[PDB]
Amino acid sequence: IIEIIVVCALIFFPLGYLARHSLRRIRDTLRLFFAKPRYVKPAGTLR
Amino acid sequence: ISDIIEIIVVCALIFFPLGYLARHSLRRIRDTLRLFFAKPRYVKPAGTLR
Amino acid sequence: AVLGLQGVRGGVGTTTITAALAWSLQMLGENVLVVDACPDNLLRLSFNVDFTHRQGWARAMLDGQDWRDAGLRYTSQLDLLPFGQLSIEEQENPQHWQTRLSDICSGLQQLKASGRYQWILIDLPRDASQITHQLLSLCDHSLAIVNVDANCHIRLHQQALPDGAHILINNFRIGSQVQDDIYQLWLQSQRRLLPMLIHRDEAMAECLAAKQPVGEYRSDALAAEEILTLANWCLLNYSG
Amino acid sequence: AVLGLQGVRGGVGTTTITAALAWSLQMLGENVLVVDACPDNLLRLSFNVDFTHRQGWARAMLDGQDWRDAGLRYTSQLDLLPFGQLSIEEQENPQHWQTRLSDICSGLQQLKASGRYQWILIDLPRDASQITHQLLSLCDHSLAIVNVDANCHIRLHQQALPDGAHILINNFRIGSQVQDDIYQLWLQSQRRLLPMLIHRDEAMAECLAAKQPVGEYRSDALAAEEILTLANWCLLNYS
Amino acid sequence: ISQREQLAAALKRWPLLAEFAQ
Amino acid sequence: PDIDYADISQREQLAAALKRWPLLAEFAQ
Amino acid sequence: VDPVFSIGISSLWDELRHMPAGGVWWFNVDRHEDAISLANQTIASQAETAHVAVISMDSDPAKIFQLDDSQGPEKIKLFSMLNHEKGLYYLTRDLQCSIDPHNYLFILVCANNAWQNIPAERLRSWLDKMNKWSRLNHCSLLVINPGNNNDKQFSLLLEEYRSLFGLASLRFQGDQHLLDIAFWCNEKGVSARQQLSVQQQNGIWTLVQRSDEKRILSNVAVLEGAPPLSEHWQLFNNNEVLFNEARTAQAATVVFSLQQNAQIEPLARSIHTLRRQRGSAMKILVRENTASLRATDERLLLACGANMVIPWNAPLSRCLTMIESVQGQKFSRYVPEDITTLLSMTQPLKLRGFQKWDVFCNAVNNMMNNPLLPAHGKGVLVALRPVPGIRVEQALTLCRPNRTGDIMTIGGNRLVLFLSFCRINDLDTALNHIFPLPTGDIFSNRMVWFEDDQISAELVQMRLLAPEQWGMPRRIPEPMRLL
Amino acid sequence: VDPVFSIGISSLWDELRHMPAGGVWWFNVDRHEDAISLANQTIASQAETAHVAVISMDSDPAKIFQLDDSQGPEKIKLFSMLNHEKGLYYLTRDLQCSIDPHNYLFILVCANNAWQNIPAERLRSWLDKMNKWSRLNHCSLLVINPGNNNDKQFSLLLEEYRSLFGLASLRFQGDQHLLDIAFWCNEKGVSARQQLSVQQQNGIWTLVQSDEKRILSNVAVLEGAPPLSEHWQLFNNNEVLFNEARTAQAATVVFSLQQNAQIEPLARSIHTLRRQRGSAMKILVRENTASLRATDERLLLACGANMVIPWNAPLSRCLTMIESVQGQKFSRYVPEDITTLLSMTQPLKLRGFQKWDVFCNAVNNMMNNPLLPAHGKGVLVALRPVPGIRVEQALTLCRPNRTGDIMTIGGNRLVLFLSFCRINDLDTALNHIFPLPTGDIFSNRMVWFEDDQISAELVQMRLLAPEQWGMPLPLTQSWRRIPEPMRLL
Ligand SMILES: Nc1nc2c(ncn2[C@@H]2O[C@@H]3COP(=O)(O)O[C@H]4[C@@H](O)[C@H](n5cnc6c(=O)[nH]c(N)nc65)O[C@@H]4COP(=O)(O)O[C@H]3[C@H]2O)c(=O)[nH]1
Ligand SMILES: Nc1nc2c(ncn2[C@@H]2O[C@@H]3COP(=O)(O)O[C@H]4[C@@H](O)[C@H](n5cnc6c(=O)[nH]c(N)nc65)O[C@@H]4COP(=O)(O)O[C@H]3[C@H]2O)c(=O)[nH]1
Ligand SMILES: Nc1nc2c(ncn2[C@@H]2O[C@@H]3COP(=O)(O)O[C@H]4[C@@H](O)[C@H](n5cnc6c(=O)[nH]c(N)nc65)O[C@@H]4COP(=O)(O)O[C@H]3[C@H]2O)c(=O)[nH]1
Ligand SMILES: Nc1nc2c(ncn2[C@@H]2O[C@@H]3COP(=O)(O)O[C@H]4[C@@H](O)[C@H](n5cnc6c(=O)[nH]c(N)nc65)O[C@@H]4COP(=O)(O)O[C@H]3[C@H]2O)c(=O)[nH]1
Ligand SMILES: Nc1ncnc2c1ncn2[C@@H]1O[C@H](COP(=O)(O)OP(=O)(O)OP(=O)(O)O)[C@@H](O)[C@H]1O
Ligand SMILES: Nc1ncnc2c1ncn2[C@@H]1O[C@H](COP(=O)(O)OP(=O)(O)OP(=O)(O)O)[C@@H](O)[C@H]1O
Ligand SMILES: [Mg+2]
Ligand SMILES: [Mg+2]
Repeated sequence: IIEIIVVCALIFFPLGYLARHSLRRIRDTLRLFFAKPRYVKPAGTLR
Repeated sequence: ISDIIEIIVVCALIFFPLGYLARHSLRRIRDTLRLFFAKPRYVKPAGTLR
Repeated sequence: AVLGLQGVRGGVGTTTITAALAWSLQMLGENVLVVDACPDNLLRLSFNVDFTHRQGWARAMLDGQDWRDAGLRYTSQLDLLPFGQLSIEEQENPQHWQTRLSDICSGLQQLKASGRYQWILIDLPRDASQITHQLLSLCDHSLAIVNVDANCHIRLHQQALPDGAHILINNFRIGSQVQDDIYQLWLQSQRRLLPMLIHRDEAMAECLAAKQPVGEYRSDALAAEEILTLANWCLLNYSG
Repeated sequence: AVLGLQGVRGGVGTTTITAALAWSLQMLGENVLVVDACPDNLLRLSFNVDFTHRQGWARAMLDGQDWRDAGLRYTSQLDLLPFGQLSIEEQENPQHWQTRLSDICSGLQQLKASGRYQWILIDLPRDASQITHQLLSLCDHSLAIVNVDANCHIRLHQQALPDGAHILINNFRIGSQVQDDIYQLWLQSQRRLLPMLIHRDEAMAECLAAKQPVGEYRSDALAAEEILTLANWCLLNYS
Repeated sequence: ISQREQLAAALKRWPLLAEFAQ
Repeated sequence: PDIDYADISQREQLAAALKRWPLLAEFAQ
Repeated sequence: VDPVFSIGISSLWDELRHMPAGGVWWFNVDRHEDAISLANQTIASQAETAHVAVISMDSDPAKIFQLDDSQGPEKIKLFSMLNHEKGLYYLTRDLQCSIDPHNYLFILVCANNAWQNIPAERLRSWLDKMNKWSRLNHCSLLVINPGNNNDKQFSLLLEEYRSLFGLASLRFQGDQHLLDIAFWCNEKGVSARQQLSVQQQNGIWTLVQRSDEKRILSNVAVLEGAPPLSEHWQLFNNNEVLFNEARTAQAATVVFSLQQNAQIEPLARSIHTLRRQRGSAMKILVRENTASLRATDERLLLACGANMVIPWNAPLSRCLTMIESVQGQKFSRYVPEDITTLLSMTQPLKLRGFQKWDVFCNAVNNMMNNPLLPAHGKGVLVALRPVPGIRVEQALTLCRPNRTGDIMTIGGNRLVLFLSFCRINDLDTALNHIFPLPTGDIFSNRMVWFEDDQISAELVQMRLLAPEQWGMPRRIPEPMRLL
Repeated sequence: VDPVFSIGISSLWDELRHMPAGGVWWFNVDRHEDAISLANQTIASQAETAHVAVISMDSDPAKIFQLDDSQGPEKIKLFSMLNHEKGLYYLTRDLQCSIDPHNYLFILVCANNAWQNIPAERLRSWLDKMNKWSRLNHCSLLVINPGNNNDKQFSLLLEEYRSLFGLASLRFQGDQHLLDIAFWCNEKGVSARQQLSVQQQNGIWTLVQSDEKRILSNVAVLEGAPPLSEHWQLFNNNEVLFNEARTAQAATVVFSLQQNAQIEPLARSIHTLRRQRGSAMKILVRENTASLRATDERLLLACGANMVIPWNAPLSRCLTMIESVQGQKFSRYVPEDITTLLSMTQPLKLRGFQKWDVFCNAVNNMMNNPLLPAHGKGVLVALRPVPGIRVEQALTLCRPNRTGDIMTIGGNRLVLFLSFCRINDLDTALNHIFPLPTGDIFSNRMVWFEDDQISAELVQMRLLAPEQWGMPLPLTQSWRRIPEPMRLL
């Protein structure tokens, strides 16, 4: 009931905190995944 | 059962941006607290030596 | 009307002023005929006439030809009647031809009636000859051209000006104490003085060099404007 | 001896130059007599002769008197023979008295043969009169006075100067373009032109007002020095 | 009065004007 | 009188004077 | 822990050579080829475990950049961007998207005069953003800039020294290149205002182990009999051996001498060769002794690499003061590699005589639309209205052009003249040169067009004239009878 | 907009002295008394409107820190803290609590070996925080650390060049303090690795400390044109040039003469220079339009000038002659009295016609003066008139123009003495003193331009009967004149 709801706070409030603390990591990973190069197009790593 | 799951989801949803704004505005909160009284310890002003 | 110009002394500016006045009166939308009776024949050369041109009314009558064929058309409203050149034998013996030129008066009279020209300006010398007297008598009005110097001051008090002529001051200079004194004396000693005077303007000296009237050669010069004022005065006062 | 000054065109300054030349020569120690051949009688007024003095050689000849009594002595070395003021009627009809002045030529010949006068200046008119032709004929030298302008330049190519005359420039300005052009053309074309020229000076316009020759009026005047140089030149060449 | 004084001064200065003046 | 109009066009200043004023050139021909 | 990277210069001390990761370094180059060779030699210069990201513009990076088969890192990243400001702005995000940009090397090689279009404030902002991005990412960026007129940009870079961590410039000087290190900071200390000379051997840079700025090289005819004016004064007979000695010169002053018309082209070529072989440190001055120069020739010399051409009207020591004026100054203006395009601008019309209305309009419009001409100084268009009593054909007869660029056309009771490269002030002189009679007695009114827009408007207004109105080649008193 | 502050060092260039607001600078010293003095000098070196806050440890700053009563800001505010690391960590917050950090300078005075217990990593983090804080708040922080063995810490500071806007060291060396600036940054550039010495004098740290080719000329010597070379020094007028000349010993001096009135002062000055600064000097005169005759040129030459350049010669030839006089000592003698030279320029002082005895005596005296050049004193000319005119008339025909021209009449011979004239330019003088016809007036002339010839001619001229001595016509010949009638016969 109320106790379990409060317990959910002791999980999601710290989640929101650590998730925000890794904001740069999340942004970097998302940019890696989606991969939108608008103007700088890698021609290819040469040997 | 179903209502319990719904309420848990609702609580999680309300509390995620709660901590998101807690971290986002943490610097401003600390600054305001410093402004109010804080605790100006250690370094102490001696006087205005004119 | 017939306006006769004669100077109290040779070389005061009678011919130059005659040419300038004829040019100005013509520019005011009027037919003008200017006749040179002075034998020196220097009025032609102000109107871009070739020096070798010896034709003239005096010469036309001296050769028994018609004097009327010697006319020239300068502009649509200005005419010339050159005197003509005289030989050195003719120049050194003026009595042999002075009395043979009397017929020109009747021709001038019949022209004055022809109604063609609204002004008949005559350039006359001061030789006190029969021709000069007859032509001065023919003129309806007269203009005496003088300069502000001792010589003309004496001549005004020892020689007879034309009957009712107006004294026109020419070649007024700058910074001459004697000139100012004589002008002051004339301001109350002389009653026939015209209100307008022509200044010593380099344009007048150059105009004969350029074989043009001073009005045409340089209309912005002071002399051209003064001659314009004189032309207006002739219109307003010498109408009849 | 008999140095006749004649103007190419009236108003160049023949009379004032003649008076100045007489005064300059009399300063140089020569016996000078000036005889006015101009009927307008302006030469007398330049030697402090009153305007009322009607006597003159031409009037004396017309009236039958002796012209020898018509003279005035200005200084110990300068004598004047004025023409004499004529009546208005006489001026109106010059042909009634032009032919009656023949004896003046014989009188001037007698004065020249006298030797009392080492210089006899004559101020002449330009009217083509018989008397003036005779007077030029008796003249030993002639000076034609011109001014640097279009009028005199035009005249010099169409009117006959006396034979042997020298052209003198009077009323020379400063900074007149047409005048300078005519002067250079005259220098490079006119053979008889004299080396001296007389600048315009208020002294020459003021000399007649004071009834004095320009030399006596102001000896420091530039025109006075030019006239003195001309007098010396005449002494050197016209003697 | 300026013109008359100037005229008198000139007449005194130049005797030719004074001769014809009176 | 005595006029020597020959060999006039050999001088620059006289040439300019003749060019400026028609009367002088008219006499000089 | 983070490795340091080395610039690709042989015989260079580590103080000015090491670049620790976490900063921004800027390099300017005089020529594109020297920049690219420096890029390749930096490419071979990194260690085996070093990671390099290379950015290219307006070409394929896989075709122009190579790697040595013996030395260098195992693998480097070749990136291609459009020659636009947005690519440089997005560089950080675009590199993050495909690369985790921590402890990585970044080489920035741009096209020729690519940085000229970037505004100053935005350039400062981009530098600050790059600095923060690099410091946070602990990565290093190398900027290799071929440029000619970056003096204001160089002043900006000096004003932004906090954002940067090292600034150097390379100057071509005929046979060697000068490395001018304004400041360089690394893990081994800080150096400020170092000048060094380096040389290239088969596409390889070597340091050679300012000096002739004071020396003045001049022609004998420049000083009209004046001896050598100081110890730093040398005189040469003609501007040929002077050219050879200036080939050896680095920062001296060369004063050419102009006597005749024919000297212009060889002098133009020699100045072009010097300004291409040797950079802006040279001070090139052209002394005109005799009035045998056109304004277009002076513009040609200015474009060839001459600081200024001293007019013949000025006296000698005024020319010496002109020499003293360019002291401490660098020729920042751009000189095209091609020289023939410079001489083609001397006379682009080459048509003389009478021209028809259509032909004249076409020629003037073609000359006006030529991009390789000075603005508002291509020529002067004059319209003449003849005085009453004379026609346009008579005026056309009394009109004789003297230069190559003159064209004439009569139409609609009006005579049109076009003078090539003539200036507005010096128009009456040209008119007097062309017309035999003085201007003023032949025409009553004159309209003058000298600006590009005004001349174009006049041309397009003249074209709206119907045919049959075009054209092709003191009062005298008369006798009359008075009645 | 933000003011730029300065370090308290005397005789220091602004490159190593200016400290823009918004940066961190570190100073290391050898002595704590030297640290206190430097801190106090920094305090008193600031402007009136400058805002300064002071942070010190282990002492009361109110008693140990002093301010000058004549220079420095109106007031400063101090801060006292225990010798602890936590104060250094919290410095930013503690200063923000009491002071708005915008446009403020903070001095961090530390105790002896205070920075010994701070670890390297925490020191780096503290420096980074301070740098970011200063950039955010646009404030400058000064830390003065008294220490002896901070070599490792100094190396760490060198490695922290990103967060440090300047690192300097000051070490005691017996009599002077050596200032070694590893790197410095300000608004006027960046300097690195400089070693300087400063000395402590009465509480002020002060930084420690032929003309054969220099060319001295008037600016008018180069019309419009600025100097040829570096040694070429221009002067506005020929008095500042003269005044500078009192310091030269062998320099090349070129004066400018544009008017004749400026001849006497120029000659006198040249005399003074030749009499004062030895014979190693070279004096030159350069005309501009026309300012000298022959006699004045000789006056200048005797006054001390080695060479005079005529106005005809172009400037290039002027510089050429300048370079030609290079090896030329002035070996002539210059008298003490300039009055002799000034008198030499004109010995006659009488003009116009004179009596025959007067003419003879004056000419003889001028020819008897020892202080005149030989055979250049003047020309004695005898003119015999063309028989057309006499001699008094010829006298009336000549108007001499100069002071030294005199004339007489005697024995049908008008004599002219043109003082200071050459034989070649005799005709020019005669044309100037006569009408245009050059000597056409007279028949023959006899010219004597040598001293023996002139003296013998004078002796011959003295042997004349006084009866043939003339007088001018204008004076002898000479109110209004009234004509009197007379008969002509
Ligand atoms: N007074 C005057 N006349 C001018 C001027 N421009 C052209 N002319 C006249 O036009 C003729 C032909 O000049 P172009 O067609 O430009 O053809 C010219 C041109 O190609 C060349 N040239 C002459 N002077 C110069 C110069 O100063 N610079 C250059 N670059 N070429 C020159 O020599 C050719 C023949 O010229 P010229 O024999 O002198 O003959 C010249 C000259 O009589 C000018 O500014 N002033
Ligand atoms: N179409 C045309 N335009 C003309 C002509 N003469 C002058 N101009 C124009 O007027 C300007 C002044 O030329 P300048 O006073 O003769 O001064 C001229 C002249 O003294 C001399 N010069 C150059 N080329 C020639 C040439 O071919 N012949 C002569 N005689 N002089 C030349 O160098 C100067 C060069 O003048 P710019 O700087 O080009 O500038 C010239 C040009 O724009 C001409 O004959 N035709
Ligand atoms: N007594 C006398 N002698 C004369 C006169 N005119 C010329 N000379 C003599 O002739 C020489 C040449 O002078 P210049 O050709 O007129 O050339 C002169 C002239 O251009 C100028 N100059 C000198 N003094 C004066 C002066 O007082 N006035 C002017 N306007 N120029 C002067 O300096 C030049 C050099 O002349 P000098 O060295 O004096 O040397 C003079 C002098 O010996 C003169 O009026 N009186
Ligand atoms: N061409 C020429 N003319 C000469 C010469 N000597 C004298 N004159 C003439 O004589 C006038 C009087 O000069 P000054 O009595 O020597 O008295 C002179 C003299 O003291 C001085 N001065 C003028 N020019 C010069 C010059 O070039 N050198 C010197 N030393 N003094 C000069 O100014 C006074 C007035 O001279 P100016 O007003 O020019 O007027 C000068 C000039 O017209 C000469 O050598 N050449
Ligand atoms: N106002 C004036 N200003 C300047 N020059 C003038 C002026 N009036 C006349 N002149 C000049 O005076 C000279 C003589 O004038 P002009 O020949 O017309 O007089 P004139 O009395 O007709 O002479 P003459 O009858 O003797 O031929 C000319 O050169 C003329 O240009
Ligand atoms: N060189 C001169 N400078 C200034 N004024 C002069 C000069 N020469 C003459 N004049 C003036 O010119 C005028 C004419 O002089 P003058 O009376 O002698 O003339 P003229 O040729 O004899 O003829 P007329 O007697 O008919 O005037 C006088 O006012 C005189 O003062
Ligand atoms: Mg007339
Ligand atoms: Mg008279």
